[PDB]
Amino acid sequence: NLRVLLDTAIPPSFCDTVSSVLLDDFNMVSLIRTSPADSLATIKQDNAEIDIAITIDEELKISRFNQCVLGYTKAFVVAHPQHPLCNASLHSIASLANYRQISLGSRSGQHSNLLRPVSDKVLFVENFDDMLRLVEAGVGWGIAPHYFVEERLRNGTLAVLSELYEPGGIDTKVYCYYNTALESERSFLRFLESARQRLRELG
Amino acid sequence: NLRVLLDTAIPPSFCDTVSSVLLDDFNMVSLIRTSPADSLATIKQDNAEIDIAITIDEELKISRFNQCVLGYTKAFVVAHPQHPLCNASLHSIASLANYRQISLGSRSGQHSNLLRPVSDKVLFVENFDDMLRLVEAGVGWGIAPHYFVEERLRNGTLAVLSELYEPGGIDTKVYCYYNTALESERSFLRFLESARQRLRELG
Ligand SMILES: CCCCCc1nc(Cn2cnc3ccc(Cl)cc3c2=O)cs1
Ligand SMILES: CCCCCc1nc(Cn2cnc3ccc(Cl)cc3c2=O)cs1
Repeated sequence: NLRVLLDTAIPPSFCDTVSSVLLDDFNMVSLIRTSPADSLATIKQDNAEIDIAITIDEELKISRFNQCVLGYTKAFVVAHPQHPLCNASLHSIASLANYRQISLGSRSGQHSNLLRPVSDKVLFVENFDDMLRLVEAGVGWGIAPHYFVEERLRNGTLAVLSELYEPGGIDTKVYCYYNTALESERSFLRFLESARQRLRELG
Repeated sequence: NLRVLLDTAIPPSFCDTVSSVLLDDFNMVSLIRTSPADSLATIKQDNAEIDIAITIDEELKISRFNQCVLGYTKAFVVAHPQHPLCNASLHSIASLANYRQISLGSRSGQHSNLLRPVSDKVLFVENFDDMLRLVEAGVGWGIAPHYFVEERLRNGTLAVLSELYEPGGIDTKVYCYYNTALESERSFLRFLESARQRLRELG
């Protein structure tokens, strides 16, 4: 039995590749969705017995676990098109720390440097659906994955703020935290190259 | 008079692009090399009167300054080809925390999460030249820029350890920390697009 954790931030394409590739070697394979804010929090509970975690969140070294880079995914800072910062000027990028941010909440109450909110006006949510509902209502701005907002951006229901910060959207390493045990086992090495080599063909 | 700080980690190609593009708008332009470990440390000294810093190092928010992404550069974990971890196995990646690392030193004694050493056996240096001299002598392993080790890798004087962690080498955002003042001035906006658009054509 293999237990795999996936961030809600991890595109559903990546999830399709991971899941497929594992069934070639593994007989029981349990997939588990988690807020990016609860990913590492979860694997560090020993009882939760997670073997692999695919998450965007970064923490240097963890008990029992090793890190590596599966690939890259995009993220945009999004607001209601009528949002004051809609012009997305270079002063507006500094003024994001002034305006209400709709940030992801941590069950642990604690955030990493990456996922910690930037502004003092913060309204926490559990998932990106809740985030974008509030952002569509112009209640604030938020940082969400590409696949979650591709739909709404073309439909014009949402606008981007991030282009002057990082043109093309904010590149984000998808990390693979694997139980130290698996490093020797070639079952995992197959999965890693295979998943990487497929995720590379998406890119 | 414009004062620009550049990391020793910033490729000399990037430096050629930055410097060129600035002279199109600016009449005095002072270029200043710094260890990645001393980049942010420097700009936060108010007397140093830095206007722009191009560095790989990351710190969320700084007094007087705004952040943005100029582009991406590569970095490899390198050792003497005869180094015990030469096989670069997945257990060897975990065992880097056991072996002597030749890390960059901070004049402030403090490191960011990014540039803080990983192993307990650490031998600090001021620059990548010192790092790679010691690494060629097999004294330890180190993390250095692509352009610094491209020469030695082909010549076989050095070996790579990083490929299982991140195939292709370790992607690293080149940040542009600019004095908040410049956000309005179109002189800077020209430079940013121009530098990005040229650094993109290198990629
Ligand atoms: C100028 C506005 C951008 C600064 C603020 C940033 N935030 C980050 C970290 N961050 C956070 N939330 C995410 C959610 C989803 C995804 Cl896919 C990525 C991320 C992410 O990178 C970087 S850059
Ligand atoms: C498995 C070995 C890799 C883990 C250890 C890492 N270290 C980092 C931060 N880091 C540090 N030193 C640099 C020097 C030069 C350049 Cl161009 C980049 C960097 C860098 O990213 C990431 S990954």
